[PDB]
Amino acid sequence: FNPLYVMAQSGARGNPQQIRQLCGMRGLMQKPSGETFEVPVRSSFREGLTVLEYFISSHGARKGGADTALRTADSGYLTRKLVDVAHEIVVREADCGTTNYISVPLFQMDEVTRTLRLRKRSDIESGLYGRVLAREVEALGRRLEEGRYLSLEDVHFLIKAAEAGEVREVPVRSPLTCQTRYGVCQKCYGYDLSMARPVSIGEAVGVVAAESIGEPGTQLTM
Amino acid sequence: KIAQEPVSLETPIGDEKDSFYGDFIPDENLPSPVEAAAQSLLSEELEKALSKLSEREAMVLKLRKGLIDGREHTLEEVGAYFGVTRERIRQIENKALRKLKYHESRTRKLRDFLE
Amino acid sequence: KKEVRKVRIALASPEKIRSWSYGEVEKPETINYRTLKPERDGLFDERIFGPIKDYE
Amino acid sequence: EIKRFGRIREVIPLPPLTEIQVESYKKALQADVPPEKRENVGIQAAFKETFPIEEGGLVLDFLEYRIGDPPFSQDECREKDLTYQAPLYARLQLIHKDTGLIKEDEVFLGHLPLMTEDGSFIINGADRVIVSQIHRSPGVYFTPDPARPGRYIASIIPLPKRGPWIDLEVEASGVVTMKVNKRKFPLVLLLRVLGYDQETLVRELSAYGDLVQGLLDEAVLAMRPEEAMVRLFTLLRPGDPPKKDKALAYLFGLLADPKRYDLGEAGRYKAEEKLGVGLSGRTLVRFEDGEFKDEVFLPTLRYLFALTAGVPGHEVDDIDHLGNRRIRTVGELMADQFRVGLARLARGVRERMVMGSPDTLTPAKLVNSRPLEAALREFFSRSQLSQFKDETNPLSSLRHKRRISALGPGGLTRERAGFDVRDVHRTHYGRICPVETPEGANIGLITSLAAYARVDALGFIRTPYRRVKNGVVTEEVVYMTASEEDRYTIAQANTPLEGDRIATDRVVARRRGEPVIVAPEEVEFMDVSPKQVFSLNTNLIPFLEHDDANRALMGSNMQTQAVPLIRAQAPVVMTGLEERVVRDSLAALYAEEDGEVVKVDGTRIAVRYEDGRLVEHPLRRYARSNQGTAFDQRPRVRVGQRVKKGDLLADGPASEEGFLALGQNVLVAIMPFDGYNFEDAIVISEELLKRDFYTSIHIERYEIEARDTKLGPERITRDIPHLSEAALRDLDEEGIVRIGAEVKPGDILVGRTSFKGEQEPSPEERLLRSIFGEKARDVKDTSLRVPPGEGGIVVGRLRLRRGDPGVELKPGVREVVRVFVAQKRKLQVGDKLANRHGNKGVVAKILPVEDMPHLPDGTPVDVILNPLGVPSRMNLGQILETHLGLAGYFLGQRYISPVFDGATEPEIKELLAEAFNLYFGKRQGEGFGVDKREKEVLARAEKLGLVSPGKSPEEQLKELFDLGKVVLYDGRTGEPFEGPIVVGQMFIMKLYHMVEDKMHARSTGPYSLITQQPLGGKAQFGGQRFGEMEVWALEAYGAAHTLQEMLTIKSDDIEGRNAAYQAIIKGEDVPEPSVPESFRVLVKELQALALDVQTLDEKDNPVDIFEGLASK
Amino acid sequence: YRAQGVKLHDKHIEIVVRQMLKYVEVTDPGDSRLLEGQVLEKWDVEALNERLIAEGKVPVAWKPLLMGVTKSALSTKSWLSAASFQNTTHVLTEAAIAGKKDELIGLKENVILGRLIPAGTGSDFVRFTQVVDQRTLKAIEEARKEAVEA
Amino acid sequence: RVDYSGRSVIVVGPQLKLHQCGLPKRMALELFKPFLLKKMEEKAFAPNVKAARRMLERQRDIKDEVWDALEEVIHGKVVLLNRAPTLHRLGIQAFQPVLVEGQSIQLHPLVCEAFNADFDGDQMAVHVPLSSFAQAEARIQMLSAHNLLSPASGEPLAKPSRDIILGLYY
Amino acid sequence: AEPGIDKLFGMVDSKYRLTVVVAKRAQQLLRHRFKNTVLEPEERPKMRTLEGLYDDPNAVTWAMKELLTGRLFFGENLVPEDRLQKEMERLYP
Amino acid sequence: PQEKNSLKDLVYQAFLRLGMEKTARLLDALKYYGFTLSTTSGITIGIDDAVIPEEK
Amino acid sequence: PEWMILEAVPVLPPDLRPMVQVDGGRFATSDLNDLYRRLINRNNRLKKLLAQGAPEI
Ligand SMILES: [Mg+2]
Ligand SMILES: [Zn+2]
Repeated sequence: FNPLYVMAQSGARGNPQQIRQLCGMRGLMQKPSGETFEVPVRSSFREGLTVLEYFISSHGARKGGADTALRTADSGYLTRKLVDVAHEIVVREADCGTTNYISVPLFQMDEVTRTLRLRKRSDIESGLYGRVLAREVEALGRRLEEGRYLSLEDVHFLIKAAEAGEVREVPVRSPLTCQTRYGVCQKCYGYDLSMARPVSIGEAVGVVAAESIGEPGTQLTM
Repeated sequence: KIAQEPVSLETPIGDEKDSFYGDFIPDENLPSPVEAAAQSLLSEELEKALSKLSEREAMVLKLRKGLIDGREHTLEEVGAYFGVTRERIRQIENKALRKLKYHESRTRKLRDFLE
Repeated sequence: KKEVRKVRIALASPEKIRSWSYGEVEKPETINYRTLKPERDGLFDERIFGPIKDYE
Repeated sequence: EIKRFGRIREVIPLPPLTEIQVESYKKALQADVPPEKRENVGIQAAFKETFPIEEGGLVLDFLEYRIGDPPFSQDECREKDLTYQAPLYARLQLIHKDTGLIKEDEVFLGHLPLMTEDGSFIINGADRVIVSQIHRSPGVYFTPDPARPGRYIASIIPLPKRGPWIDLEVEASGVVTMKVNKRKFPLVLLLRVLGYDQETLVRELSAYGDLVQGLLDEAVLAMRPEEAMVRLFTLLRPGDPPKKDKALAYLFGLLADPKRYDLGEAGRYKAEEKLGVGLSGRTLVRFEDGEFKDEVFLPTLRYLFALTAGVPGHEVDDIDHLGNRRIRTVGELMADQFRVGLARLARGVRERMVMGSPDTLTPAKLVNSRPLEAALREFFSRSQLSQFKDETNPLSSLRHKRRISALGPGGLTRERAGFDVRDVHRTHYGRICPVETPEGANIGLITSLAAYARVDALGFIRTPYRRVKNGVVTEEVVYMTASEEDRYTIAQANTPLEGDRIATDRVVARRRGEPVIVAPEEVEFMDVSPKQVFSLNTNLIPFLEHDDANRALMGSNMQTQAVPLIRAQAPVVMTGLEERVVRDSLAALYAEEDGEVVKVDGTRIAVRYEDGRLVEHPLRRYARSNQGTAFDQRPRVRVGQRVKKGDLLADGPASEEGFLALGQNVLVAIMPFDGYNFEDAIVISEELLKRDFYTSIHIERYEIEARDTKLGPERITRDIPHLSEAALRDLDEEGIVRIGAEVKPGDILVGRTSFKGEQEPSPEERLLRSIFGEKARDVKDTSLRVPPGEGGIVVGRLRLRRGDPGVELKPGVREVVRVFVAQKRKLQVGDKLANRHGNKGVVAKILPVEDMPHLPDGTPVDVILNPLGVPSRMNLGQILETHLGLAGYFLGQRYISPVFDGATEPEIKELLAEAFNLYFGKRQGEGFGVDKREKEVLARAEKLGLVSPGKSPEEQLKELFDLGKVVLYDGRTGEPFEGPIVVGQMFIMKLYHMVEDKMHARSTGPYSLITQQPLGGKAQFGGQRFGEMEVWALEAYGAAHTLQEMLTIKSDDIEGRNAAYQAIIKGEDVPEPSVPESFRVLVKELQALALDVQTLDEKDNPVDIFEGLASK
Repeated sequence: YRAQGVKLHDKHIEIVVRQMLKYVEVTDPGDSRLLEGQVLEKWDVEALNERLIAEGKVPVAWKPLLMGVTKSALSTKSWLSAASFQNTTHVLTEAAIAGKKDELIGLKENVILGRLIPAGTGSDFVRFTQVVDQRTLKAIEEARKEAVEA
Repeated sequence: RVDYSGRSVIVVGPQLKLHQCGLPKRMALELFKPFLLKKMEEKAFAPNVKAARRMLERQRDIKDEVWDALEEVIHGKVVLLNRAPTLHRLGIQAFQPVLVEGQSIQLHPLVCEAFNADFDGDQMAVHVPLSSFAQAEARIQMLSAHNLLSPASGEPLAKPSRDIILGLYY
Repeated sequence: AEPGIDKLFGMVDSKYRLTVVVAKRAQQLLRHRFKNTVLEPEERPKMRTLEGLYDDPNAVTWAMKELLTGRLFFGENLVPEDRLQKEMERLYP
Repeated sequence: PQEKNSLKDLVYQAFLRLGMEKTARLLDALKYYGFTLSTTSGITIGIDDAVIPEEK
Repeated sequence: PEWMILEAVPVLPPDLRPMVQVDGGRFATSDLNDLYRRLINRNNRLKKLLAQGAPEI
């Protein structure tokens, strides 16, 4: 029931390596030249760092601050560009009317370990969710028909099926496969995900999507 | 003063690289929207408070303010337009005017615009 | 008078440019040092570029 | 009372931290130094170098320069909007090479700004600051080729603007093509005029091998020194003819000329001891009787080719190495502009000679003022390192003038920053603060000078290290440079210092900055104090070693954002520095000797000094500062007593009792109070407003000149044509407002009145005038009102009439006025506030003293901050700051905990054990006992483990007490809290940004003259920007018309924005827009490039963009 | 993204790429007015070929063209987009020379054009929507019989 | 830049619903001047437009008469509140104007996350959707209470904040 | 959380279609000063004010609650735009 | 114990099995309640809450 | 294509880059103004040289 523990453990504030440098040790620091140092920093922030540990830390710390703070601007370089190429993308035809489509695996081969395992939950959700079926599906009794709108439930159903080895490929409607001129279509796109329902026809889907990809931009340093 | 040349609108203001000189200048050339309505208001409110004037002392009260053809019409000509004399129109304006002053001081509808 | 759904852009010709113009400004004098009013040929000229005061 | 801690006693105190500004500027002044013994460096270098000015000719030489007496004191300037500058006279002699006319005359230069005591200058009444510039020290250097790893490219470089770049690159052509001033050419082309032919080219080169081939060339070496002197000159200058005498002059002036090439004394020094040579002047070569001998190029070239070989000792140099990087100081900077700005007059001298009356012209007609004067003022105003002084508080100016700017005209930019000049070199240490830097995109650019760090005339920042021998503390304090430091073994201030010797075998040490636990005896140096490892503000944070550097940075910078309070109070937990802070900042007035306070007089504090003389120091009580927070000297000295020399007399704005007092120590409960303190938010008790805590006063400047237009001038009076009765209230004589009058936003200050531009009133308006009868008078109202949101009271009444003594106004302007307006502001809702540990926040509402999580003693908490931004920001210092506060408030004694050396867990634990042990006395003694609610909480803890079971509540509440926590009730309910909540005194501060100012909203205001868009900032009174990101955000949702209004109706569109006000005023719906008017601009704009702007409609047809306008 | 912990959805990313490769290169123009090595959007070539098959002519042969997002945005049919984008100098020339007609196909072009955006509520799909209350609705429901007999 | 708009710092909304935002009095006044000018036209007190205009535009003398009158045009229509940068479309959400004291601006703590907000002194701006059409847009697809799911995930946005989580968990 | 939201969105297909309907109707409610509406004095928007509790003048809300009944008709190509302004701006002043 | 994730799943499942306004109110309920729920406990952070493992 | 070589000069309207005074007594001008100025100066002096019969250089 400790406040610090529960704090991050519940999902409020804090992360594991962050707690480590509080109740534990702060961990060996890195040199700005890029080669990590050869001496640890031991004592936690609660214990307090000696002048050395603190300076030696300040190296890669004040370094990192500059890393993130620098990439902040780079986010614009990404976003703006993505905007200028997505502006002309809107959902016009409800029906694009193409037999074209693409399939995604529910398993990603672990390199050098071979043996295709499975994509973690969020991963499958990362493009099966809110989709629209391209073709018939048969597994474990009840079969999906042509056209159904995949929901967070349907996705899990696909997982269950995949484990049964009855399904691997997932035929869906992609923006690529869409014949909607200067934009996409209902089927080819999907749920409005902010409404968890089919995207409103006339929506800024591409244009919105740009923002969707751009927002995470300042958050990837590594 | 004369000697001193003009000033480039691209001259940076402050110490930061954003601010421009020209972007710091207002536009009073065109009447502001607040003035669009302020003026269009008086142009009407003076039309309704005018109708309480005789068919002569009104249509004539406009000709002396450049309200009619936009150019001002002197007393001499107004008296020629109504068939009256360079004297009659003169008193007409006086009385017609203050006769409106009573309606103004009693309705407070136009009592603003005193700048 | 007509819904504008289209806007093109292209090159212009010396003639078309002559048409766009209301006159040929010559003198470098922006405005007088005294009257600060548009010079005869001044860049800011009020003679062929239209009045600074509405209808006046 | 007070209590100190730690066993690390600073041996040597902190040097005058304001000297890096003052002293360094003093060298370049030499005001007292006679015009003989002047050091020739700095200001006398501008004369030494730019003289004699020659042309049967003229030999005009330099003699002296008279140090001017300030015309107007630093005060007069600040109130006259004039620069604090003094006429610098100059004495010289004009002679002729033939006539022998020795004609001498004392000419005059211009006016040079003078520095104050603190280290800031005065520019047009606004005080500014000259920061420091950083770059690799001049000299020679060697680094691997950025285009190839297999070799090593070297280079040479003097002081900026005092000489051109130098580098000898090795192209992939196998030859060696040196590149200087952006162009390539083989080394032979140099050696030609250097006195080294084909023979001398192979003499010592064979000690290399493959390096003897890349140099030798027959197509060149057949050309002796004056023979090919012109050859390289042709490639150098495509314009001027390849004359044999032009290459005798130009190229010469670029090398052997110490006046056009100033190779900094450091460069002439540092480079001298590496390469193994004797270079005399600041030159490269020597103009020795005709051809040009070599003092530099060969001795560096052998090193360049030595490293690329692998021979021991010749190696790459560290570019970021502090020992290789000098600092441009105030005098060293100002002098830089004095010289070039003097040469700009040197040519103006040589030109005014070749004509007129060559017989005898006094140098008075020859010399000029403007070419020098304006050249200096240029740097003293529009340069980078000349920035607006920070007076937001006393510490502001201190740190501000103590910062190091990597920027400036002179060697870096926002582009080549990537890591190198951003990151922190291993040797930073006791030179520059590894943390305190702008948190913005400028990180690692503007740093701050370390405590004991000093910058000598050589630019090599040096750090104190207490010398030690045989493991014994020596009283010999060495200022060892960032260079030498990379040689010896430096111990640490936290080393086992006992009985003036080393205790434990394993001692803290390092070489070049690499941690090593080595034997005691071998310790040649040590760290004087941990304080030097950081900057000023950095060392103002207690238990800072517990706070992650990240937020600690903000904690250090925000020290400046903080604002003084009339009633403010020094932190009950200090580091033992803040004392001197107020002294060295010169923000406090002490006694020059041992005085005797005679008459306090909150204006004039007199102290009859022991020296028998009677001296008094007037007080600055309540006077405007560069931002809002005034300066105050609160007399703390009784109307008589004998003071001590150096003892304080009158306080300062952030200075309480000679201590740095930013905010006021306040008890804070760490807990989620109704989600009000959620996510670095703040909560405050009304009880603070009662005692007027964190409340300040802000003065502002309001000026207006009586404009003299073409239509004719005007005046500031009380008369106004349409003005009403009351609106004239405090105008009493000349149209000014009396002192101490409240001006709510919307009121006025002065009386400006000018003839309106005469224009016939609109017809409706003409009749409107006739009806009522107030005529349209010649003159219309002008007078300057007060800004929307700065309600003050008038204090400074400053009038300046044209035609008065010591006032020169603008050319053709009448009387002006600058009125001061001051206002008291209590802590408002949403005002920025932070602790010393770098935890930002805005006051979220307030809270009735009635409802408060008080304690058994009936003392309600005054703030209550949520424990959210503690773990993520790792601010564990604030935890101790408040933890001590618990015992602090109870025992009434303050603390001193130096950074990294201070009170620890056992110590604090004891202070809290005593705190509780005494607290119980005011309970059981006062006739009370253990409360039931207390039992509730105690039991809960006994279940959680916070209090060991089997122990009575007396022991449990005690253990919970030393934990920093206690039993808190709820002033809203009265029931206690399930868990305990830490509390106690903490140092916090109300930051600069206050909603009282920033917050703004407009309806329909002015617009940019160009396009009908509004105006950014609350200043010009305009709306915010909807820039492209916002537009896209709208496109996302799919709100069309919302975007329409943005692009047209609610922004720019001509008839649209008006039709809007029309509709809304008439209670209806606004029509859909048409012409954005900005776009209309774009049309003709493109047309100016002969771009036919063809607008089509619904089917490929003409459209008239500009309604009936340009249709000709 | 999944590495850094971003729950981002495939659709978006897909649209992007769709824009990247949506252009093709002209190879053996066949019977068309095109030239070997010219470039244009997938829909254009697809259309012209679809028509060519009916006209009897041989379809235009081609090969996929994968370019960068920037380059794509600068090659888009709408000249306005690239005009407001960047490298403005080069863009305007290329447009003006051939006299490029922007129909405001995209939104940003309309943004600058200060007109009703073809997307959102402004979408030509719903912007023509009508609204009537019962009373007035059945008021106008009768009027069509006032023009048939008269 | 636009007309009818402004900015200020931010303050948490512990009593505030998803569709709510604290809007300062003195702010909302000059923000809604064109509207209130009509609601004052209708509701007696000053005879006409200019009357009310100069009436309130002068001094600080705002009587309760104009307070309630202002609230009459406030209820219903909701104003858009934005926080820079505009990265996620959620960086702009529509909320119901709530006349409140003080200077700073309130807001729902759950949506602040989508705005990348924290109360360090952050400054948010505000605009007003004038035309009925646009206003409608503001209250429906543009409204905050409406879009609760992240368009880049499908997962919620207005999900419990760092604090609330700690409470419910506890 | 405008009442009937779920039902509102659920009525039409897209979001925009709905917004457009609410828009045009809300405007129509203003052009006729509320004497058009298909609702009843109990159903009409109610704004509670200290002075008196009147009908909420907000057009938007008017249209909002208006569609919830369904008495209103919509969709493209409904009736000729011509006679739609002859029998609309006539029946009400 | 209902922590972040569980709450998340609750929000989704609700918004899908219920509707916009309904779940809108639901959220605010957990907000207003959670704030006070946390308030009563208060759960402060002391230096002694940072306790170091004996295995260090 | 010959249009690329232009005889006329499309001169932008005056009010699009004006010169207007501000408070304090001094005026302010756009950059494009002085640019256009240098343009006509050379343009006129050229004519002056032409009819003059000045040499090729
Ligand atoms: Mg912030
Ligand atoms: Zn499709």
